Amino acid sequence: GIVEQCCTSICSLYQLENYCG
Amino acid sequence: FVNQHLCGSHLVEALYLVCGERGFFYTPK
Repeated sequence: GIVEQCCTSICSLYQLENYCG
Repeated sequence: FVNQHLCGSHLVEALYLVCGERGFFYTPK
């Protein structure tokens, strides 16, 4: 999930946009 | 500003700024 990709590891714009509506 | 560790409310703030009018879903699981 997003916490594993963006909080416990370094986030990216690609990963954030995966969660946009 | 997105290429760092983003936790808690800082992650939700990043989604808000990046996604804009598209909205987003936050699922910490």
